Amino acid sequence: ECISVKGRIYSILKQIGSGGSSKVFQVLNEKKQIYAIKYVNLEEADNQTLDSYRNEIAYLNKLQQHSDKIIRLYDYEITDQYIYMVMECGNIDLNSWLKKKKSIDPWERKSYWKNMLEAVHTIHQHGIVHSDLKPANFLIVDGMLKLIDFGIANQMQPDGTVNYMPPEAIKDMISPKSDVWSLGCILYYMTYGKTPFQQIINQISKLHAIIDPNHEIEFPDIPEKDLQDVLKCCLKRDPKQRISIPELLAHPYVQIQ
Ligand SMILES: O=C(NC1CC1)c1ccc(-c2cnc3c(NCC4CCOCC4)cc(NC4CCCCC4)nn23)cc1
Repeated sequence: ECISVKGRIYSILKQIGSGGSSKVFQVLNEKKQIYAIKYVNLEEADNQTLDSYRNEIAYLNKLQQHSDKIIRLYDYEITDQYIYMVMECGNIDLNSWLKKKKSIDPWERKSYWKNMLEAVHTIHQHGIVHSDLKPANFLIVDGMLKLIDFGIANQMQPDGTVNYMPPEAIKDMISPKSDVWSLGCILYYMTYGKTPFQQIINQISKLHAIIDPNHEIEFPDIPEKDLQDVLKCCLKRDPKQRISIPELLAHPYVQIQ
């Protein structure tokens, strides 16, 4: 403690997560209000790294107005030495919140989906495919879920999963559909209290089972029938037959009643 951004001044409560060359702190301002300041040290970074940071602020900045399911950015500061991002602070990141709760209320799981849908929808409209969606990328604030990063800059962890990795990702060694899958696996996890491949732990065989057509996934018949359809359409292995976000936003699960 403590941090100084564009004239304003903040004291550091906790360290939420770490990069990267980056650190996220939960942060208190003068008026006892809570915030999230991400700090990037730019001393040990090449032009490829630097430019991905500049691209991140640009897009976070740009997308402010287009959806209230993108983490708010209040102000920022960039020099040749450092970057600070003053953002809204979340209650709990979806990952840890899914770990804590045993069963999820349906009306609450549908609301988080609409929310996950709107966010991802928004980035796609500005030509961004996350490519690496995980519940760690989402956050709860004032009822809603909110996307926090864009897969543009290097991912951070709390202070290395592949459950959600799409089949076409690993098969190629650029498609909106890749996000649809990962959103599916998240919805799956919220539905069947597990990711679809949680059973396996050996990577070389897990990454192999994601892509394996012979490896059939379970969809235990559940009350909400719309929901069972979304998961199926979402977790098709073939990108071109997998449901799209616009389709997914027109689906009876999100639309009926
Ligand atoms: O870097 C971020 N976005 C990129 C620039 C476009 C970013 C990172 C974290 C937050 C944020 C705000 N509040 C919380 C937040 N709030 C929960 C706290 C609250 C007090 O108890 C501990 C958790 C958690 C949390 N979890 C971690 C961050 C590091 C990587 C994995 C996920 N992130 N977070 C917002 C933006």
